[PDB]
Amino acid sequence: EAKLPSIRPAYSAMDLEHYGDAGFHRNYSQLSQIKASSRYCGIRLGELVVT
Amino acid sequence: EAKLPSIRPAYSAMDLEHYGDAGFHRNYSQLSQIKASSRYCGIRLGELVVTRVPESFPGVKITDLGRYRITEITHTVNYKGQYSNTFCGVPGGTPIMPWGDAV
Amino acid sequence: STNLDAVSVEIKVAGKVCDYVTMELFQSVSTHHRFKIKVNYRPDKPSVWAIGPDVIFKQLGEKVSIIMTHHESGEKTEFHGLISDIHVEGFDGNQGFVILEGGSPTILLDRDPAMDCYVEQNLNTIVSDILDKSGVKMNVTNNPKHTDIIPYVARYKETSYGFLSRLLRSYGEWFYYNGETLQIGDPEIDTESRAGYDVDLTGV
Amino acid sequence: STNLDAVSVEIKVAGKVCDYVTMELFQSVSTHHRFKIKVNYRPDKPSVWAIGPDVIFKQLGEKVSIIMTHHESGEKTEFHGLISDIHVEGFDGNQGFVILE
Amino acid sequence: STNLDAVSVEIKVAGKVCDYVTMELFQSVSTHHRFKIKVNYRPDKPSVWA
Amino acid sequence: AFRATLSFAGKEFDVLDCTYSLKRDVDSKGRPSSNIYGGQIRLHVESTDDTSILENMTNQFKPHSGSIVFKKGDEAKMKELTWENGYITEFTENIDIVGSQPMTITFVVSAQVIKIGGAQFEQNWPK
Amino acid sequence: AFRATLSFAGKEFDVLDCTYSLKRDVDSKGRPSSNIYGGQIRLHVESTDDTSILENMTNQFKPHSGSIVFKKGDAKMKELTWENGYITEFTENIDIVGSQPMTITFVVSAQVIKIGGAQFEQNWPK
Amino acid sequence: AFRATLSFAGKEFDVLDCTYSLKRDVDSKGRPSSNIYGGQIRLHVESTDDTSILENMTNQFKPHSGSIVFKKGDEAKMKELTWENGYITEFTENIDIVGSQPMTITFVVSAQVIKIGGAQFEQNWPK
Amino acid sequence: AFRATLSFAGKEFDVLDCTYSLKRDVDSKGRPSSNIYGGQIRLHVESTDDTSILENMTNQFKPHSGSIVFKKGDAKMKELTWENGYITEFTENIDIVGSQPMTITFVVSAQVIKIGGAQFEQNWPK
Repeated sequence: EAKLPSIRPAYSAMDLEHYGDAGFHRNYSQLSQIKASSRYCGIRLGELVVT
Repeated sequence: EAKLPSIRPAYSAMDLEHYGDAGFHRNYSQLSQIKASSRYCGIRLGELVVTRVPESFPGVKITDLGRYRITEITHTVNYKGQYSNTFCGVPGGTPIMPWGDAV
Repeated sequence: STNLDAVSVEIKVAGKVCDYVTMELFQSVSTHHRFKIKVNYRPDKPSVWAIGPDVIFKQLGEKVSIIMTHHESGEKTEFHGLISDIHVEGFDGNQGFVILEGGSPTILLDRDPAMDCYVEQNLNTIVSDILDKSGVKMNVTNNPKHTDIIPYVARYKETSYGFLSRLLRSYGEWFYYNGETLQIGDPEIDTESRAGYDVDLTGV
Repeated sequence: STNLDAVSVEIKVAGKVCDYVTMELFQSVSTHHRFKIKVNYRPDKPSVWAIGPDVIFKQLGEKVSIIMTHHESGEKTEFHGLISDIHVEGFDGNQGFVILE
Repeated sequence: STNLDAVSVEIKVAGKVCDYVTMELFQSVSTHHRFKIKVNYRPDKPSVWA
Repeated sequence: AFRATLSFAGKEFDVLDCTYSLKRDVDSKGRPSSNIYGGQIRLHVESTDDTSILENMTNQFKPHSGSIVFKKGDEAKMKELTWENGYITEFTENIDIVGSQPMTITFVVSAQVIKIGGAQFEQNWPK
Repeated sequence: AFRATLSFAGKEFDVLDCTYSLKRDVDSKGRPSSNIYGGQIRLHVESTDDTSILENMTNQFKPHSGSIVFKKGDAKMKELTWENGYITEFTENIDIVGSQPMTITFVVSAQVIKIGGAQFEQNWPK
Repeated sequence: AFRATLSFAGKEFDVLDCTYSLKRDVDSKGRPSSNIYGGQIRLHVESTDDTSILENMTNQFKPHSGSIVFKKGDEAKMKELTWENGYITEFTENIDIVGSQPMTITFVVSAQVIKIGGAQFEQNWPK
Repeated sequence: AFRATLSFAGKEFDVLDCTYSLKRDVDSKGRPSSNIYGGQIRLHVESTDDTSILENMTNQFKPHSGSIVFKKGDAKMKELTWENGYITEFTENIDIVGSQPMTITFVVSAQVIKIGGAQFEQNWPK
């Protein structure tokens, strides 16, 4: 297990739980990703696509 | 003369002698170097190669070009199926390898 | 068999022979080794969609061997590494292809920042401690030249490779991967070959 | 009669005229001036192997002069500098060439 | 019938329609959005210097 | 003699030349490394007082079909080349007042299905 | 007086043209710098009511073999044979104004080709 | 009317065409900037039931020598072009049912030494 | 039959061919996107003992002028003239077969060219 300190002050137990939870999901989302090309203008920023 | 402090702690007189020697040989090794290319796989990383120019070339008396230690090499096979490589070297008596990627 | 190139290259993934289009391999004495291999799928065999991308994605971390042979002189070069990335892609409706990327096992030692300290050990003992809690299978030759005891060393939010690369080089120690083993210390290698301009050297 | 170019460039290395094929020179008021010159070795003359790379390397720290002249106006530009490093190249049995920086 | 491309792009600058040659637009969820437009000046109209 | 007649859009035309091709990609060692692609038909016909090939390219954007029949003159039919689900992708009209053919039309068709004799070529055009 | 006969897919055709070639690479001093590559066979045939070469092409996953026999004057002189090959190019042309009313030209990519005591073979990693 | 004969691998062949060339690189101002390169002989001979040029290209990888003699008048040898230390780097064989020569072979030789009359071209292969 | 003659540097020459062309740039939708550019003149002349055209390209570096006159019946039909021009290409060819062996081909790049009631002018700022 690798341990690091926070890059931001935390003032309760709930703050550090939220801080660690955000760091986990950012690292987990890089396990698998997609890249694609198209000619269709119905793909928009922040939306969901099913391939 | 240019003076600098050490980057790691030293705890005796011999410690700084060894630290200074590594720095000198890393700097002296960069005065002259080689970079060549070939199609021969007998060139291996961390070994020695002796280079020369053949005597059949016009007007050549001195043939020796140097003795080098191989510090990197790249191997390729293209889509037609042909092999080649390129490499770099430092002079063959150097005792300290380059600094590299350390931070 | 006649009609052979000067140098023949053979690639095996998990012990089985690979059918590749292009390779690339880079080796250094002060950095990671890297390879990049392109694999093709034939029209009469299943495509990357009949197999499924996630079944291809389950060969991450497997073994790769590359062996190059010179037929005239009978000289060979060998390399062993691991896979760390996979790409599956296609365009214009073709059957697709796969790209395998990886290198020496030290590439998988460079993905974990942490905090530690060592009190009154030598470089021989510190190296074994880092490699003991690694989880990567490797063989090592541990023979540093500085045998004295260092009162204090600190690892300050760095990875295992980054900490070890820094510490060993500031003491002037050889620290690299020679293709099948990880070397720590001078190997005392004196093996010479001859090369000539316009004779097996196409440029200088 | 002479088919002279609009601008004529002359290069001298240690007081002797240089035979070059390509040049580049960069100048600013906020950084270093930099030049890169490629030197010609004719098939009549001795090559870079007959002379020897270690005898070419004796040119480190020598003076370099570059003059530019505009014939139709009479304008001129002068530069004086020093050599910092040298490369000696050659490929597929060629006689070689030299690049001065 | 009239021939039209699959996707039609219209660019307006301060409410007026723009005659462009090429266009580029980049959008991100964690950085700035950036565009680049090349505007066309015709031989039968005032030039850039006029 | 030899003659060929093209049936298209409910009319018949006189053919002066015709061709079509198929291809596959080949690896550096000669092994095929692709599927069959191609099936474009280039046709050369005599232009006679009416414009109906032109308005199918311009004023219509639906797929069509056609047939070409080849016969040995004295009338014997031997081969018929048909296409289905196609579009006209090139068109050119030539006039040269010198001699030989004075007024001709050349066009190209790209179709999903091509039929000739007992062989067929079908492409993948998903939905 | 010359004749060429192509025996292929249990049929016989009359050949108008035939070609094959091989090549190497050299390195500006004349020294060879690669191995031999090539070996494709190009054929030209007159088409008569039989669409059987085209059906062989559409059968994309089956190799075949063939022979071409050359007869000189009023007896066999040479024979070119291939085995384990595919058809990788097909063209059929019809010209009414000009001659050659109907013709077919195509290319064959094979693993082995043999002619009169010589042979060239490629390696296929299967 | 000329004649030419090629003596290769202990056999005689009848020559329909021959060519060889030399080259030298030139500076932008007109000066030579390199030495002579080239020296490749291209030959076009008749074909028969023997396959011995192809055997030397494929079934053998060894240097060979050869000779071409030119005859003028329908005796009295005109010239003689010789080569030694060479390899065959191209090969082609065509047959045409209609038109002039039925079966021909074309091939190119890349050699180290080339001799013609009292002139000699030698390539420095550093071995 | 036509007779074309060229008056250049106080001499007369017999013309064999002549050309000149102009052009414009066009958008992807077929709309002009630039101005008219071009106007070079290509000439083919029969060589003789005199070498005046060569000395005009090399020995001199001043702009010149010249004219070409075309006669159809014997009468004057058209005249093409240039002013402020340079010779930018030159070629002399000899071929001992026949059909006008000794010939000269050169190209003129002028600022003003005139033919009939038509004019072309270039903007050469000074």
